Amino acid sequence: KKIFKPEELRQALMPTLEALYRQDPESLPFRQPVDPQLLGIPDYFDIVKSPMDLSTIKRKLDTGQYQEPWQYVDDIWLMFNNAWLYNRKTSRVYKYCSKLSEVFEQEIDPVMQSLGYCCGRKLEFSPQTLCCYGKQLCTIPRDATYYSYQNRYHFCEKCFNEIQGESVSLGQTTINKEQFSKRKNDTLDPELFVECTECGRKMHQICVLHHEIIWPAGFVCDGCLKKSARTRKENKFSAKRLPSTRLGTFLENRVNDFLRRQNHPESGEVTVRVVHASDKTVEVKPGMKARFVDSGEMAESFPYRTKALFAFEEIDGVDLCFFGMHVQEYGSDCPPPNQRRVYISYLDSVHFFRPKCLRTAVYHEILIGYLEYVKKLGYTTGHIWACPPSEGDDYIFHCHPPDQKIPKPKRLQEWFKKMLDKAVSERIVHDYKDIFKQATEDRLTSAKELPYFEGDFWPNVLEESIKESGGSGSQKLYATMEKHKEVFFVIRLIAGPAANSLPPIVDPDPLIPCDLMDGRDAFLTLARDKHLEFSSLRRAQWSTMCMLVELHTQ
Ligand SMILES: CCC(=O)SCCNC(=O)CCNC(=O)[C@H](O)C(C)(C)COP(=O)(O)OP(=O)(O)OC[C@H]1O[C@@H](n2cnc3c(N)ncnc32)[C@H](O)[C@@H]1OP(=O)(O)O
Ligand SMILES: [Zn+2]
Ligand SMILES: [Zn+2]
Ligand SMILES: [Zn+2]
Ligand SMILES: [Zn+2]
Repeated sequence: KKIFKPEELRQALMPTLEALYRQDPESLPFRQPVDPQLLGIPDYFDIVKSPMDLSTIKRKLDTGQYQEPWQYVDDIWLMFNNAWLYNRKTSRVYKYCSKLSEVFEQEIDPVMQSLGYCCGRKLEFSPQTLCCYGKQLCTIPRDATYYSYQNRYHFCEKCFNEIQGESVSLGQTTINKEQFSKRKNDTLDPELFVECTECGRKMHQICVLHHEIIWPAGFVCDGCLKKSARTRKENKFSAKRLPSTRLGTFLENRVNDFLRRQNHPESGEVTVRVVHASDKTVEVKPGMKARFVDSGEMAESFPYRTKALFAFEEIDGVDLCFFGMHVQEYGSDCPPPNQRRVYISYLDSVHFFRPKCLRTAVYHEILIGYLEYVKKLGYTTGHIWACPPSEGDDYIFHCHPPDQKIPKPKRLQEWFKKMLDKAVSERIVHDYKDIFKQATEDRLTSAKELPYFEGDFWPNVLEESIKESGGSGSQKLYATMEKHKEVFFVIRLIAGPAANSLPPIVDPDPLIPCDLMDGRDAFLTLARDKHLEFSSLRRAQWSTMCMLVELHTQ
């Protein structure tokens, strides 16, 4: 429908093209079509297969060859990427090109918006991290060269040439090095567009938050809606409409009561939902099993319930998932040493909560509420491993904002201490100790007496210890505990004689089958496979919207 008259486009866009022209000397290399031979560069057309330059663009613009403005934008970016492709990162033309692109970014955005568009930005997704089958946690860097096979087996340029000979082994089968692709990790997927069904304008799907399941009749831009005074049909796939639980309700009431007491300007309501609950078992690993299970001194496995929960806030009218946590709950039927214990598997956040100055407070309220809740059920003890994610890894949310800092261990330890200190002052937590002091207090003598949690530090270090010492589970146990003690919190919810005569633990909430949220892996995998990043407010809002559709539909 919306037809851009060629003069309309010329008038609107030509100022953006002049802005590039007016850059001396940066513009000069780009003002005329590259003559490879004159410019003393023969292989140019071996690399650059779709040449483009300012003059060619000016001409297409003057002569009405563009039907819509994104075609102009695409050519501009083709010109830039041609130059970034052919020239070295350190070269003259490269840096000139970079300067032009910055001028362009700033020029083009408000013009595109004048023309009825979401924005005028060129948007691409973050590059995925490439691992290496050659070693355990080797990784391949952005833009550096690497070797791959079937887009499945990749090797860093170092660890690839390490292997003696010309044959690699995958799995087991043998592949000649000549069968690998040599390539640079410089591939970035563009954001997708959706077309207004009325005016025909292409908008970024993430800018307008159009999801085909939620609005199956099709996308209609805000411009077209307002002209006829319409509004979008309600999004029924919201956080609030996910099923309630006793736990979710308890947590969200605690949070919102806290926010109401603070009475900070521009506060929003928080929604907390438990989205997974299932029964699982942790099995004792082979070292510890040989040492204590086979002689009947320790159970071969421990049953627990895992739960996943998330908190959401409305930001700019749209749901935003900002906090996530998975827990392991070992009930009263579980064998010692795990009986009546909870452990936090992992928690994660995306720093867009409003107001900022209450963000940490709100995270604390969620954790204190959770401790209070399980205490009420008759869990006696909480367990926290203060362990920051490894570099550029995510616990729950794929692709954090690059300006969201990740705490080192001392800051994270202090953060948990501040939370627990508030919990103590509220008489929820009786007291808490590091693992070394707690063991001392419990007069612990053997490794079989340490709580054994899925994924936790201690089951792994005990394997290592037994093997290193050639058979002892407990020789350097106190020394290992002392050494790592600042990192391991033991939290006493129910103290002393009362902890010995408790009734059975009965959870009033039902099981909640959701494979997507059975541990952290599935949602990370989904997010990676569907470009659901939490790296900006707009992408997190999109990703939350997609997450909520998945939770509602599956
Ligand atoms: C088994 C694993 C576990 O369950 S424990 C591991 C928990 N999970 C993680 O560490 C995942 C990554 N972290 C997060 O999502 C958040 O850091 C969590 C833990 C939720 C807490 O966030 P928040 O309440 O904002 O505290 P915070 O310390 O992150 O930030 C508050 C202020 O400190 C700053 N900060 C953070 N890191 C650094 C740093 N490395 N160097 C310098 N400053 C840092 C932040 O920028 C922030 O500053 P400000 O308050 O905005 O002024
Ligand atoms: Zn846009
Ligand atoms: Zn490697
Ligand atoms: Zn429209
Ligand atoms: Zn404030």
